[PDB]
Amino acid sequence: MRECISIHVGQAGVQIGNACWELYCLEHGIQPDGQMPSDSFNTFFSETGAGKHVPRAVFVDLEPTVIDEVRTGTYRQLFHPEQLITGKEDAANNYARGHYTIGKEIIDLVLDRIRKLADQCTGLQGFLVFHSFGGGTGSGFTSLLMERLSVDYGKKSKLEFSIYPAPQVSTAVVEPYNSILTTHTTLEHSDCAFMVDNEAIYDICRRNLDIERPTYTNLNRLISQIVSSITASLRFDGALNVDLTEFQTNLVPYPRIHFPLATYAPVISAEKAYHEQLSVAEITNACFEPANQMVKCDPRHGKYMACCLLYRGDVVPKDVNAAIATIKTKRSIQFVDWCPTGFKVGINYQPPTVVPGGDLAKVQRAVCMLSNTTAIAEAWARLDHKFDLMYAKRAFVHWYVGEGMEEGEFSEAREDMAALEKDYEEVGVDSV
Amino acid sequence: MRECISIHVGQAGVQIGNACWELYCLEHGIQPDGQMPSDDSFNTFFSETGAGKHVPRAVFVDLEPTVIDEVRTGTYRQLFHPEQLITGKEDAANNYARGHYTIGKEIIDLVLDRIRKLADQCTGLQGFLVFHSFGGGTGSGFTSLLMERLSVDYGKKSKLEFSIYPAPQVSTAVVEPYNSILTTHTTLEHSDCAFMVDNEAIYDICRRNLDIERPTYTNLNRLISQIVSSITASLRFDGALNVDLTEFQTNLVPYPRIHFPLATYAPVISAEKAYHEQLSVAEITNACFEPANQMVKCDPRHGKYMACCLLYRGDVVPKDVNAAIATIKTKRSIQFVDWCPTGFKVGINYQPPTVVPGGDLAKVQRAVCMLSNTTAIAEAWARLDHKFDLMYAKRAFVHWYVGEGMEEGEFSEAREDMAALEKDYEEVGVDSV
Amino acid sequence: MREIVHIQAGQCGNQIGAKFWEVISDEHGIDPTGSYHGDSDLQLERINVYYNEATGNKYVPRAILVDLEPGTMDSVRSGPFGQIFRPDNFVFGQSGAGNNWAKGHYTEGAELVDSVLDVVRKESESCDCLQGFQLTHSLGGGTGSGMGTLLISKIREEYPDRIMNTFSVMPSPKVSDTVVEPYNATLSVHQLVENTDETYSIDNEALYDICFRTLKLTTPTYGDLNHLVSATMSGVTTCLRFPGQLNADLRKLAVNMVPFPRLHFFMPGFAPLTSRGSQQYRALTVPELTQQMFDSKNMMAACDPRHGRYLTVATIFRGRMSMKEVDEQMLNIQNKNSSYFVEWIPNNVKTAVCDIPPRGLKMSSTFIGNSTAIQELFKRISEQFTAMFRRKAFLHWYTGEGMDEMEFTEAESNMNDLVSEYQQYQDATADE
Amino acid sequence: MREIVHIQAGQCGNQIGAKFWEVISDEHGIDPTGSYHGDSDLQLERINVYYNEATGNKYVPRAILVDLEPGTMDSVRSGPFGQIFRPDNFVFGQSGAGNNWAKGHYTEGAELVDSVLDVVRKESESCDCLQGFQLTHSLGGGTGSGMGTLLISKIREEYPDRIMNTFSVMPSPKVSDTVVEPYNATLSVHQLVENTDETYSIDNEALYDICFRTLKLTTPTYGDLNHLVSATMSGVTTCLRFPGQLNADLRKLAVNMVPFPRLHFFMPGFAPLTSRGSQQYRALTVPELTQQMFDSKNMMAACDPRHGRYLTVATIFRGRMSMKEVDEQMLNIQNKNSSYFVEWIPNNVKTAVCDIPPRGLKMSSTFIGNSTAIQELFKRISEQFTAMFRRKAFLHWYTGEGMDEMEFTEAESNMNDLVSEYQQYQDATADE
Amino acid sequence: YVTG
Amino acid sequence: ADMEVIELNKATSGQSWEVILKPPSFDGVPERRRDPSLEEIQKKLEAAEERRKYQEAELLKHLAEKREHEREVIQKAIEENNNFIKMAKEKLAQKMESNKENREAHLAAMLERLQEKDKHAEEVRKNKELKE
Ligand SMILES: Nc1nc2c(ncn2[C@@H]2O[C@H](COP(=O)(O)OP(=O)(O)OP(=O)(O)O)[C@@H](O)[C@H]2O)c(=O)[nH]1
Ligand SMILES: Nc1nc2c(ncn2[C@@H]2O[C@H](COP(=O)(O)OP(=O)(O)OP(=O)(O)O)[C@@H](O)[C@H]2O)c(=O)[nH]1
Ligand SMILES: COc1cc2c(c(OC)c1OC)-c1ccc(OC)c(=O)cc1[C@@H](NC(C)=O)CC2
Ligand SMILES: COc1cc2c(c(OC)c1OC)-c1ccc(OC)c(=O)cc1[C@@H](NC(C)=O)CC2
Ligand SMILES: Nc1nc2c(ncn2[C@@H]2O[C@H](COP(=O)(O)OP(=O)(O)O)[C@@H](O)[C@H]2O)c(=O)[nH]1
Ligand SMILES: Nc1nc2c(ncn2[C@@H]2O[C@H](COP(=O)(O)OP(=O)(O)O)[C@@H](O)[C@H]2O)c(=O)[nH]1
Ligand SMILES: [Mg+2]
Ligand SMILES: [Mg+2]
Repeated sequence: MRECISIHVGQAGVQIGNACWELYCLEHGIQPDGQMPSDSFNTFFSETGAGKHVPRAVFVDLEPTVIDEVRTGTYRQLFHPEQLITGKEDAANNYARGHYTIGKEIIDLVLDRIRKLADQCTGLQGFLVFHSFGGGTGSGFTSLLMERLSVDYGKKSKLEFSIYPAPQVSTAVVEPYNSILTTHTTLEHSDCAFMVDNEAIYDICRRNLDIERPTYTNLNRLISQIVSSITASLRFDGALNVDLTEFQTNLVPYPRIHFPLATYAPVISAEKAYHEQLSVAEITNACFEPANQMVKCDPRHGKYMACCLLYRGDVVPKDVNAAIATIKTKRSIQFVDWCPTGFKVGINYQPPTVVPGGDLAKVQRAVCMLSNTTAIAEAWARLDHKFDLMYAKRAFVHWYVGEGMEEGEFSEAREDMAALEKDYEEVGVDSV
Repeated sequence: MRECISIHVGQAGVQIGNACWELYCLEHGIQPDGQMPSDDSFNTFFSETGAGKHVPRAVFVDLEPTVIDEVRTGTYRQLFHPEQLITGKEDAANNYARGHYTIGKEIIDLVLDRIRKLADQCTGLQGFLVFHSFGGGTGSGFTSLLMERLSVDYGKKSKLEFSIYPAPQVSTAVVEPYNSILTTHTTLEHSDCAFMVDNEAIYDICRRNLDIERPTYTNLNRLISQIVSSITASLRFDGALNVDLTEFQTNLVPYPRIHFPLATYAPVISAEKAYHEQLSVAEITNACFEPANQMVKCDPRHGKYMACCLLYRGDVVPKDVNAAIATIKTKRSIQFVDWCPTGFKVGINYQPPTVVPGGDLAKVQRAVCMLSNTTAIAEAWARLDHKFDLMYAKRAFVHWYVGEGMEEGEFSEAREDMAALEKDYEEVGVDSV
Repeated sequence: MREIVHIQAGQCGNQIGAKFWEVISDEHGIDPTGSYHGDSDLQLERINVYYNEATGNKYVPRAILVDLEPGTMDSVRSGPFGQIFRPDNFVFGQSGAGNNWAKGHYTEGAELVDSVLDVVRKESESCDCLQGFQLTHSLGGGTGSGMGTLLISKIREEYPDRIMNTFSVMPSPKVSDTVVEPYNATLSVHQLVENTDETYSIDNEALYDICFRTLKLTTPTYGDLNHLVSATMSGVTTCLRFPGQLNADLRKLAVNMVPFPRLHFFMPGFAPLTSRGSQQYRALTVPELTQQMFDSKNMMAACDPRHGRYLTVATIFRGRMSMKEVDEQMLNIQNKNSSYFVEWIPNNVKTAVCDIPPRGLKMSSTFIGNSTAIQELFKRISEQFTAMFRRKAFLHWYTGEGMDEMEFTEAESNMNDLVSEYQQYQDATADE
Repeated sequence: MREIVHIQAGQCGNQIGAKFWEVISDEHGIDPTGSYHGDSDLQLERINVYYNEATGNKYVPRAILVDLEPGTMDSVRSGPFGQIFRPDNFVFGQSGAGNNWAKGHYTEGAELVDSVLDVVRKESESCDCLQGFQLTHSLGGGTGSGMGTLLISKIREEYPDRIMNTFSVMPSPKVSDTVVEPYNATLSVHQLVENTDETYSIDNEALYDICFRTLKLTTPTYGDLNHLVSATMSGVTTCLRFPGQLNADLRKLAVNMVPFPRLHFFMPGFAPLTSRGSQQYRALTVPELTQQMFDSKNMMAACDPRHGRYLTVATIFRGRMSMKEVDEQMLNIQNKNSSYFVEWIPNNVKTAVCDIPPRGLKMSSTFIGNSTAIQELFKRISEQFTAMFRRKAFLHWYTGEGMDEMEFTEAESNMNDLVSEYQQYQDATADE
Repeated sequence: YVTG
Repeated sequence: ADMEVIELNKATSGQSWEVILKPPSFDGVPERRRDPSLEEIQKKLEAAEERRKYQEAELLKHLAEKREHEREVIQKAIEENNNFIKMAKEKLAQKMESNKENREAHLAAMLERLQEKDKHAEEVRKNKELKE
């Protein structure tokens, strides 16, 4: 029954996973032990003869610390021991270590557990892979996993939730290398991928949630909401609700051009004066405000090739259509000459739920704008520049070569990135 | 016995058949169950059974069951034997090729088998009276198939037609001009005498004379019925003119192809037209030359006459008729062809024109039906021929016929024959030798 | 030619079809349980055409409900006349078509096709004389478009001698922002040209415009659009369902309406244009009723009849009126605008009258036109198709299902040839 | 990457190492008997890194004490926390090395080497996952310099995949033991370049200058010098011993700190500078603590950081302090002194904060810098080496042990090449 | 466009 | 000029006669087919059946081609998913082996250097030995 398997790799993967599953449990009324009092949630949770709801997920890390916290946490008992896999030593921010050295020692075990989750599926839709671009595991293990999932599951859909590195939110010097290496390797195995710029989340946490020094919990709770909006269509049966796969068809016109920009609104702090309320026109206007984006880029000076709206809560068609209009008269939303305008809208019945001990305010209505813009290529360009700075002097390269990698693999990855940049250029030029 | 077999094909044929057999039953005192109260001549149209039951010498045919199912359940159900009411499952869908080739082939041997059965009950079969429309797929296609076969099985026996001529104001379908020409060509050599009934002409009379602004098929058919009984009164009763089917060809048809007489009827008075005085001979005689009373819309003033019969019914005396001819002759044209004499073959049938009690026609002491052969009839072919040419030029609807096995060449051949018929009606009217 | 087997495929197909059954059952005096309660026996005389006679006083629709998604079956069964349909006739899949024609025509569709054909066989063999088939579907989606056309060709193999009649909804960017719609419609049109005998072109562009411009509904809903469709479907089927001038079936209609094989796409129209809740006073005469049904604003296809010429026209009037007044008003139109009716098809405009009026309306008129102007609808789809195709946009979803670019170029070619054909008879004059 | 094996070699190696254990045991709440007595559980979380868990409530250092002389090891054993060490781990000789590198590397040392390797084997096999090794030694003497480097290469053979980290004290004529020190240091440097992954350059010239010029101690002692070393060792090891920036081990540090294999010599530094036991304690503010990062006077290596450029920087802050205030002060330094940080290594200065302050100090900051300025230290040793070598002075002490002049010329060459390499990246520009 |  | 009553027949319920008003203006002479046969009619009908059933047979021929096309597209989709897997399998094996070989060689090279250093140390001890 149209099931979806979530895979969480590395620290970021696992940590976001914890925020996502906590939030899903809340939205479906599932308790930390897997029980629910007295449907579409079955796509993400399987059942036992005990009435226990077990997430269709596998948590992986080459190191034990992060998952050990899950194994001892509030959500222990929610996951079966077999679905939380750990190694002894991490990839030490080295893509080559996560992909070949350390990676090779745990891959067959991970696949065996994925195969076990897959046998419990009467119509597996696909996979949702959560990982960072920067980490040695997040980069190399994910790439290795995607290559293997392509062999075991052929064309079967694979979506990514990728954490984009930011200086202000704990990066490492070699993260630009791992980002490009993983991007190149995963490019043909990934069907769709949602980047989450850590600087963008950091900025929202400060400029909206009023947290001077945001923690990973703050960052992850915000990401969780955006992930929940994307997955709501799959976890709920709504009347005017458009399925994430329908947005996908509109979002990806060419296999390589599969990186949608995500925007969310309203992001209101729990401490500020609640009385104000919220209108459909206000959130639609905020959907085009760059301060609300998940990736730091400029769509205003760029072209659209899809523009989708995901509503949740108390939203009526009369309001939305008025909101899709007026804003396109005032703002300049340029579309490509081979694409129609018109925003693909999906409205879910279930309002946006919040974690009780969280810093996010409860709202009657919320929106998530997934759009395919040429402007996303700016994020690749920033990463590519940092890679070029270091690679010119072959700085840190020896750590990768020492693990069995070749210098040629670095150039091939960068060549693919240049092709991707040129691909995003060509896609924006008008026809004859 | 000078017995005649009536064949009713398609919806029109069957429906007119119902009106005709109702009127015959009434005129001969036969009840809807086939019982009579007790001049012998009715036996030419009705056979007898061991029970004293009078069964019509007729066969009703349709490629569809609806129309005949109504007869099978109707007032006249205990009148026809089940075997003489034949039906198929699917109709010819206004396609001549379907009625002739596709659907037709599946029922022909069965129809012929039943005609052979009716024919064995005959000690002197005169011939056949075929009732059909020009427009319907069955009316056109099946009738032509039937005529071809009746010519093979019954050689030289006489075959007369009662054909329904299509009219825009009286139903009609876009392809009816095609079916009309196709059937005309195919049947032309297998028919000895054919009476066309222009649906517009019947419609008009039903509007101005019977005062029905919207006439039903029952209204139309009850009027046609009266004209048919006029034509068959001589066969059904001990009459003196048109006493045999061969006599029709002798009194009207001078050349095999020139076999389409114009029929005129009078008086057509409404039952609810108050209770006015009865208008005698010379008044009904003058109405015999009034174009408003014709069965086919054409102009005999433009045309040339080559035969003229007068069928008087009821209380009519020779002294009155001759005086009525004397008055109509003077000042009125009525131009005859050089070779033909100018005049009439007169007939009086002492039987009165009977009317259906629940009908819209007034009962009269005397009536008249004129059967005349005029060149003016070629005008009706010309109207049909023009509509065929309009569509055929662009080969519109042709695929429905070709799809059923017919050839495009069959269309041109039929039209060529129609042009020849038009030119034959021209040639007859010009100076002889 | 007595019994018709109805087939409804996809979301639109089942939605529109459900309403048709609600409407006809009410007119034939059938309650949602399947029992008769009507006044006049004329509602029963031709009931066999759409309804099967079950054991006792139960009349069951000769309908086959098809979808690759369960969603639609669940809603139709809960719907107003959901308990009237035969449970065995619900042939529904689990994994949908993703609004992809290729999935419906080749992948998922081809796996469910035989199950449907088994139900069509069962229904066909319980007919004294099978008249033909009627399909309701959209050309914009994946099941209705793909599987619907696959059903047509497969039925065509088994029943070549039977009439194939469709109610086909054409996509519009005004109502539905699913980008691939022009591909699905172009691939569907090609099939309909080859395999149907008659197609009622229900254009969503025209439906939207009637609701918006005429009915003054700012935000039209599918219900508003479907209300116009049910009116048209009731009106077009009157002659098959009621004794209002007998001995006319699906084949007699095709023979008189279609002069050329490929040119079998009708421009429907209804008068007066009504709203579900608009309480309208007892008025309207035949001269205004005739005037409405010949106007562009009353067309169910977004084509200006004044831009082409009529090959053939069928008009059906309902209610207690004067037949004399009807014919007089019909030629009044013909003689006044003669340049819009082909001279080479004598008496090409046929009228039928039925004493039974629809629900609420004391008198109405449905219009069926075979106009060369329908090329405007095909050109619109062709333009939308090329815009995308010129840049091979979204092609991977189709080639991924095993399709080739050759199939697309071919579909486009046939679409262009159909346009040429319409123009060919638009310029055709019977002067020589 | 969990357990670290510590090795102490020679007089300096055992002296410095003994103080490191005294300091860290106090920081982890361990008494001289080996039992835990601390308050917070955070002292125990990462105890396994440096300590083995013995039978009962005991914690024994994973340390191997090595010398060719019995003296120092006896004094350590009797000294504070000397009883804490495993008696079997004391691998000592009787002959000594006579401050001669050859005796330690070839003669006396090669006879005791296997006995040491047997103890390293035992300790290594009792590790769940061996992180790596840490050696404390001087480059000036004979045991630490010769046998220490011989231990490194022999360990490297057995554990090639393990990280090798050293705390290496550089000689100075200001604080000396023997004239031959420049020979011993040059022969040792060559080995460290080839066989270590990370080396903390503890310069006795810098230690003497801090004690003399800053601490105002006229006649500095090895205790005064070692007090500065223990502070630096405590600080540099913090993230391995306490959680927070955790998922960080010896390899993650090497990967991010070393861009080129040979350039793995770090310039340590501490703030505030303190005298042994003799600290009255005054509040040192975060902006002041960060000010002593560029301070040449705070460097444990006698190099002016302003004479070179930073490849990579790691800064660790200890005590209760505002993390917000830390990053802003760190950023100010980078923007104001941008000409001293390589442009071709984006975000090359990383900061970590730990709530646990060292002994006595309420707030402190340790600095780990990979600066090209370290060539000043190597040039100094190189100049001292040549002065002697040019006149073949004291060479018979080395040739007498079987060595050749070829080995000396080679050691000098590698030392000069290392200098060239530092200069090569000092002058390297991004080409803006 | 949000039809419903 | 006048009217002539030629007179015809008489019967119980009828009477007939001829009225010759004006004589005919003219008196003179004008006032392979080999049809029908059951063979000709049936040859026409059988030729018409042949044409109808051929069209039906050719219509099934086009549909048989459509049925076989759908077969080749389903096969393309499967052949392409099978090859995607095949290529992805060997490209991964190639990479995995290439990375194994490289790392193996790097760790061997660095062990070879350490071994050479061991050889020199044994040579040093022998170099110290000079019995005299
Ligand atoms: N938003 C967010 N980012 C994270 C989180 N954890 C790590 N990151 C980011 O991801 C990168 C760190 O990679 P990690 O996921 O911690 O490393 P890893 O995948 O576990 O692989 P290893 O190198 O073996 O430790 C940096 O850019 C961090 O800012 C998290 O919980 N939330
Ligand atoms: N006068 C009269 N005309 C009729 C009657 N029925 C049909 N017609 C006319 O005949 C034509 C219709 O042909 P039908 O006889 O109904 O068709 P059919 O012979 O049954 O053959 P199919 O196409 O198979 O239905 C039109 O011109 C109708 O106006 C009738 O009862 N009386
Ligand atoms: C286990 O101990 C340490 C380990 C590391 C770092 C470090 O200094 C903060 C340590 O403390 C000494 C570290 C160092 C330098 C970096 O480059 C400047 C870097 O990117 C990244 C780091 C580390 N990452 C972070 C986010 O601090 C990982 C390795
Ligand atoms: C079964 O229902 C219908 C069937 C037909 C017709 C029609 O429209 C009046 C119908 O209602 C839709 C019909 C249509 C159009 C014609 O001309 C284009 C024609 O000549 C002729 C017709 C029909 N005949 C008549 C007399 O209307 C035959 C088929
Ligand atoms: N008029 C109308 N159009 C619809 C309806 N539902 C969907 N559509 C249209 O049909 C197309 C989508 O086809 P759909 O039936 O929903 O997808 P399918 O189930 O894969 O066949 C789009 O052009 C929609 O605008 C409906 O109820 N009424
Ligand atoms: N900082 C420091 N340096 C020392 C200490 N002991 C010796 N040294 C230095 O180390 C060098 C002598 O090495 P040493 O360890 O005493 O000789 P070894 O036992 O043969 O390795 C000289 O440069 C001394 O200045 C000490 O406790 N602290
Ligand atoms: Mg990690
Ligand atoms: Mg009929």
